[PDB]
Amino acid sequence: VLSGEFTKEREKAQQLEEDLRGYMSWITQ
Amino acid sequence: RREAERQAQAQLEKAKTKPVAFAVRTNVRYSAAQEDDVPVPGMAISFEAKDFLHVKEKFNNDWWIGRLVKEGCEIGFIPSPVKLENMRLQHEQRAKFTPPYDVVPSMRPVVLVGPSLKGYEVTDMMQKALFDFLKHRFEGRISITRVTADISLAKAIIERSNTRSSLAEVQSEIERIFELARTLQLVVLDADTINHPAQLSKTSLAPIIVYVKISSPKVLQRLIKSRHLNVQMVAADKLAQCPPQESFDVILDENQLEDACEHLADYLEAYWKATHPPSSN
Repeated sequence: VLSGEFTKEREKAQQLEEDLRGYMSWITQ
Repeated sequence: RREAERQAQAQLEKAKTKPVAFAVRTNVRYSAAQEDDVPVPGMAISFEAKDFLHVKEKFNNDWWIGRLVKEGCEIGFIPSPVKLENMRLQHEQRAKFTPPYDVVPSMRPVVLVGPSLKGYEVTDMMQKALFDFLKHRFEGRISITRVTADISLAKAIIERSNTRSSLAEVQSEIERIFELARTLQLVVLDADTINHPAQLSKTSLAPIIVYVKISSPKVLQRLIKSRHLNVQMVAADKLAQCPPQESFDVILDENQLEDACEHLADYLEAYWKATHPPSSN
């Protein structure tokens, strides 16, 4: 099973909104 | 005889408690060497490029007394420009109270540039809340002051500003900064026109630029809308372009007031420890 995991993963391998909420909180001050 | 070195050491011990005469900015790297004929060897203060150097008094023509601006530094023999030039000519010859020291204020001005254009209420409330923190925390030390003149303008027809901000008034404000920095109190300017750090590069003031980062233009869009936005976008995007490693000393990218204020305050405390060695008192 884990081999299937490694199989899928071998090829398989929010800041904006946080800045929005935090800086709106900044102007809010 | 060897007594002259002892008198030199006495002059140094007397120098350690003495008030600063004037700070200077180096334009070249300089490592110590035994061939330098240091009057008190092993006490020499080597410096890298653009290092700042307080100067207490003139020890002699070949060496000045002063100290480097960093933690753990002590008073010592900063090389004189004439000595550096003589060693330069010597190495070039061996190869076969422009100049090395730019004058700077004893206390560097602090300009909190960004996120974008000044004069608009978003960035104004931003920086103003910041100056509020810097004032209530650094009470009894900090000396925030407004500068109506454009200090960036400061540098055989005489030069004259075409702007209303006359260059002579700028010279007066620069002298006011030279006087304000003499008290060794913290200084944080609230310059209006300084939207970008590069403008102050020509200044001898050597400002402590601060960078209140907003990496996402859309965020500041929604911010300025939440209350002239486009030029504010070109300006903020412009400040986003700048090299953080050199153009800015501090990046206030933190969103909340608390953590960002803790960072900038810890920074100013670090600089405060740097500018005030125990030996001075």
